[PDB]
Formats: sequence, C-alpha cells, structure tokens
Amino acid sequence: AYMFSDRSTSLSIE
Amino acid sequence: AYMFSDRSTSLSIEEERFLDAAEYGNIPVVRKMLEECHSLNVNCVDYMGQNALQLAVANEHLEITELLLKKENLSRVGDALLLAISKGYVRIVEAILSHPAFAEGKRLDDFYAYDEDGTRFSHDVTPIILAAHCQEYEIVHTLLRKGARIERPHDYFCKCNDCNQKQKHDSFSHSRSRINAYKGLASPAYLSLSSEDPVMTALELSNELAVLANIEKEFKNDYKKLSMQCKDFVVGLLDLCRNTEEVEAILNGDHGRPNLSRLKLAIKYEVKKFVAHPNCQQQLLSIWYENLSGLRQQTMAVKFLVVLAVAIGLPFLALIYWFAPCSKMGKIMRGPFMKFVAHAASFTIFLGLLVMNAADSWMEMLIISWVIGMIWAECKEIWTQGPKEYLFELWNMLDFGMLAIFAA
Amino acid sequence: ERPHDYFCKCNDCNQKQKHDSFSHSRSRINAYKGLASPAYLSLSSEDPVMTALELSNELAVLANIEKEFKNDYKKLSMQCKDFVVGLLDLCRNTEEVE
Amino acid sequence: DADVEWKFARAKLWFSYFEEGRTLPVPFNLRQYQKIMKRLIKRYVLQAQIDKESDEVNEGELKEIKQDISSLRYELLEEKSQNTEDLAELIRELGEKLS
Amino acid sequence: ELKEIKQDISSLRYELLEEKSQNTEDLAELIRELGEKLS
Amino acid sequence: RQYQKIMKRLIKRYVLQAQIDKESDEVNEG
Repeated sequence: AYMFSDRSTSLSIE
Repeated sequence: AYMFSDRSTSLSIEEERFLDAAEYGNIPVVRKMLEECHSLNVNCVDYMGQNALQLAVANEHLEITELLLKKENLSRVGDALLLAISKGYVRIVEAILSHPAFAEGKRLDDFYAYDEDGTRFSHDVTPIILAAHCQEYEIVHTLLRKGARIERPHDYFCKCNDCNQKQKHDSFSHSRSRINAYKGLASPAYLSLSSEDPVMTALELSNELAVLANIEKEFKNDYKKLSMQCKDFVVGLLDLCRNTEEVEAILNGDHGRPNLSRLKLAIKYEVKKFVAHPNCQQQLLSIWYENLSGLRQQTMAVKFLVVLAVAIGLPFLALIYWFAPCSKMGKIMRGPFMKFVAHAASFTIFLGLLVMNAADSWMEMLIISWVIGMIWAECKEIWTQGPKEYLFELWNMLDFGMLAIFAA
Repeated sequence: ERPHDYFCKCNDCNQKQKHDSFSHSRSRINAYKGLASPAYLSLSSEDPVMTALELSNELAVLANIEKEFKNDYKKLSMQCKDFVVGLLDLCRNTEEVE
Repeated sequence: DADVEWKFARAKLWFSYFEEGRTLPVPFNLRQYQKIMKRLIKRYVLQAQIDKESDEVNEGELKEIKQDISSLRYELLEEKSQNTEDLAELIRELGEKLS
Repeated sequence: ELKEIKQDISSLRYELLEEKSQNTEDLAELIRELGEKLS
Repeated sequence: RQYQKIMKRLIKRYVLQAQIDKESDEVNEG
C-alpha cells in the first residue's frame, strides 16, 4: 500500500 | 471451398442487423431491440467473430457498452476488458470495472478465452501487466487504487515446486512469462506509481536486469533493452528537477555532500547517462575543485600547466605535510584536484628522470626508489581489492607488467 | 485464376500473345501480385505456409526465366517469405511453433 | 554518445580520488524528502502525458472519430423521430377536439 | 488536437441531447394544457 | 484434429495483428 494519491481518500460521488 | 469461417453458416439476418448496428454504434435500434428480441445471443460470425460487447468496445461506443453491460447474460467481458486496456479507452475501462463479477479483485481459468479457446495476449497476462505494458497512466492508477500489484518474476535458478512444475510440459512459455512480467515491472508507469520512491527501485531493478542478461544466453538483447529503458527513466526523472533541493534529493537522497553513496552506486551499476548529466556534472565539479575556487574559474588549461609546474617541487609540500597538517596548504593539500595534480606531476618528473638518466649512480637510486614507490602504491591498491577486481581492467594488468619489468 | 504458364503456348495464351502483346506480361505479373499478398494467402487456402513456400520458390524460378521484371518478381517473392516469417513469429506456445 | 561515455570515464577517473587520503608516490616511513518525491513524480507524470501527446497520429483514432460521428447521426435522427411522434400526437388530439 | 476534437464532439452530443429534452418538456406542457382544455 | 485447430488460431492471430499494424501507420489526407 505504497501508492501515492492527491486526495487521502475518494470522498464525494456527487 | 477451403475458406475458413467462424460460424459454420450465416444464420440470422435479424441478429446480423443487430451486429451491424453494434458495429457502427446505432443506439436506438439496439435499445429498442434489447427487449423485443427472442433472445440476446453471442453473434460472432465475423472474420474474428467477436461478441457484440467485444465488437462494440473495439470501436469505442460508451452508450452501447453501458446498454450491453446491463444484459447480465454476456460473455467475454474480461476479454473485452483486456481489449479496451490495449486500445487505451479510459471511459470504457472504468465502465467495465464496475460490472458484476468484477467486485474485489478478479486479477492474478475459463476467463477471457474469446471464441471457446485460444485467448489473446499470451494468456499469462493479467489486466495490470497489459496496463503498464501500454504505458497507460490513468488505467494503471485506477488498477493500483483497486489493489492489483504485479507478481514478482520469482527466480531463474530456483526450481522450487510450481516453478519446476511449469518448467516441464509448459516449457518455452516459462521464459516468455518471465520476460513478459519483467517488461511489466520495467516501465515508467509502474515505476512511478507503484513504490514509495521510484529511483531506488529503478536502480536495483536495473542492475538485476543486467545480471539476468548475462545469466540467460537467449533474450539477452531484450533484457538489455529493458534495463536501458529503466536507466533512461531515471535520467529523465533527474532531468526534470528545477531547484537545488530537488536535485539534492535525487542525487544524494537521505567532507562535502556527506553520505553520498548513491552516485557511487550509480557508477558501480554502470548507469551511463545518469552521471553524465549537466546537473550531476555541476554537483561533482562543486565537490571536485572544492577549496580552490580560483582555478575553477581560471581562463585556460595553460594556467593549469603552470600550476602543475609549480606543484612539481616536492620539498615544500612534502615538508609541510609531514611537519604540520591543517595549514592553508594543509587544507588545500587535502582535496580532489590537488592529489591529481601532485600525482600526475610526480609521474612527469619520473619520466624526466628517465630522460636525463638516458641522455648521460644517483639517477639509478632515484629511479629504483621510484619504482619501489610504485610497487608500494600497488600494495595499498591491491590491499582493498580481490584478485578478480584488481585484474578486471586490461590496463590495470599492463601497469603491473611495466613495474615488474623494471624490477627485473 | 492461375497465371497459367510462361513457356506453354496453348491456344488462348498464344492468341493473347499476338496483337495483345506486352499487356500479357502485365496481366501475368498483375495476377502474380494478386496471389502473393497476405490477405489472399491467409484467407484462401487450407493452410497458408505450404502454399506460401511453394509459391515463393515458383516466383524465384520465374524471376530467372523472364529477364525483364526480375526486380518485381524478386519483390513479390520477398513479400511472401516475409509473410511466412511474420506468421511463425506470432506463435506463443510450443504446440504452435511445432 | 561518445560525450556521455567520456563524461562517465571521467567520473570514474576523478571519482577514485575522494575516498582515501593519498599523500604522494613517496610514502616514506609512516518530511521534506517525501514532499520532494511527490513533486518530482507529479512533474514526471504530467510531462510524460505531454510527451505522449506530441507524437503524430494513429489511423485507429480516425476510425474512432468516424464511428462517433455516425453514432451522433443515428442518435440525433432518432430524437427527431420521437419529437415528430409526440408532435403528431398533440396535433391529432387537437383535430379530434375540434371535430 | 485529436483529443481536443473528441472532447468537442462529446460536448456537442450532450448539448444537442439536452436541447431535445427541453423541447420535449415544453411540448408536453402544451399537449397536456390542450388535453385539460378539452376535458 | 489438433493441426487444423492450431492453423485456425495462427490465422486468427495473424489477421487481427495485421489490422492493428494497419492502424498504427500515420494518416491519409483522403
């Protein structure tokens, strides 16, 4: 689980 | 009548119109025809006989893909996924990954396998391998966010159990799967998105590919190409840093520039264009001239010739270094450039004493003491090095041959 | 249709060799360019590789028999050989390479 | 390529001098790092996508645009059919109300 | 540039389809007003 | 038998690969 992401977690589907 | 056909004979004209509407993407005909048909059948009946989902994904139609993916009777869906990853269609790939039966991981029998047998893309390739194979960044990122990591190549010499099981009766496709996965881990997409830092994994994997190039006689050209692609990824990554902080993070990472082993490791692993870059060259000159800036800015190599002529005299520098250290000349005499100008200059006075000995007892003793100094320098040199490492260089041999002939 | 034969006069071939001349060789090398291409070779016969080899050596013979257009027959035979090489290149399993 | 190999051989050459102090030929009687990695990876990804854009064309992309234009054709024509149908429904309801 | 043309064609898709939705809505408003007037 | 099946697989692979190779090459103003 070493991948980098801009947002910590995907939040809103809308 | 020797022609080959996918279907034995062309059967339904209505289903063939359904396929001609799925090929050119006529949405209202397939939407109105979804409900009122007798059954939704896998049509094939082409040169390659793709399904309606497969034929529709081949041409990029998102609405008919969404309409077909709700039919629940479909087949080849996985094969359509590998096809869409081959073509590089992001909308279609994300629309398929949300289909049923694709929950959690489906990645890494009786899957894909378009037309009853004989699937494409070597049958050992999972979605992520083909994703990083094609250099697709968005798709690789989506597949990694869903937790699909490439498996390791394992080992070449290790027989193990399953590796030995697949080495017999599966043979010659084992090497193909090995170099296929190796082509997987070796690409800029997987290298940048996969790990915590790219540069370390890229270097280590580069030297590992360099070893497996020599271990395996066949496919040596291809392993060379993969390792070279990796080295070029590292060079291209160091090229893009516009600030000193970033170039120091790329070169050094975590007495000038302490704890620099990464460049030492880069010349150990023979990464050619990493140490030749203008930024790295600037760094290494900053450490190379060091305490003496005045000659770093000096006009011409002729001033360096006068500087090596004035560094020719031993007694001042030797008497200084022996009687007291850490003076101004003590700080200068410790430095990368000064050892070079002094060593080279003393070599030149050895040649000069050779010429003056030849032209016409004291010259004898001096030359003898000089070659004894050379053999002691080779004592300190071979001390740290294993016989194989000492003998690695062709010139490193001829030198010892020269001094040995002098001794004889 | 087959190119027929170069040396055989027959009847209709001899009829088209006079007053039709110089377009006879053009029709010959035209049909030969027809049978020599990957599409017809793959879709036409039961197996491609046999017909491709046999047709390759036949084009190699008719390159030397006819002095003119030797470059073009060379190009067609070379295109066929490259079809066979490209067809053997695509097999990913030992069963298929055997 | 010769300049790269020269720079490398040079790097070995004066790289060998850093490790140990060697007096003469006469030896007589003796955090931030992670942030920087994120910036570099982001730059490299975006630059790589631009480099992918810069290179030529693929005929398959033109086949793709053609298929999209045809799908647009059929979709708009069908929207026309539905609009005309609802219109005719209206009109005929009116004409039945007037009769 | 081809990515650009693709995006433009898709925007054209959505825009025309929405114009269809609005036209059908106003039409249905008309029709239903008529049917209420006749009832 | 097995030989004919293998010939079908090889011909199918070759046709699809040939169409991809046709796609990969440039553009025609026409």
